[PDB]
Amino acid sequence: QKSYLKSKGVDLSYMTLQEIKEANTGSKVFLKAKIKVLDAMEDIDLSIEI
Amino acid sequence: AIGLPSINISFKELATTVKERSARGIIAMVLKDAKALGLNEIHEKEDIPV
Repeated sequence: QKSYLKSKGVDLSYMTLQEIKEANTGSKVFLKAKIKVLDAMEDIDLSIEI
Repeated sequence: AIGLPSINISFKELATTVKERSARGIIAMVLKDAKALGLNEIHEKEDIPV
């Protein structure tokens, strides 16, 4: 969003993070997310103490 | 002279710029060519002699 605003030519020097978050962008929407993908067991290691 | 009373609303999108030009700085170029002889001021890219 910051890169798009800078390309538009608006100055972001004094705006707060919240203000840049809700700045008008027109039609476009920018989002990002974080996930972690589980997996089934493939390798098993064991240590046995007699 | 006096005309009929008028109410006019104008919408214009004056936001079409990037890397705005400075007030100072004038460059003069002299060239050798067969066409477009004479002075041809160039304010921006869109107005270039063809």
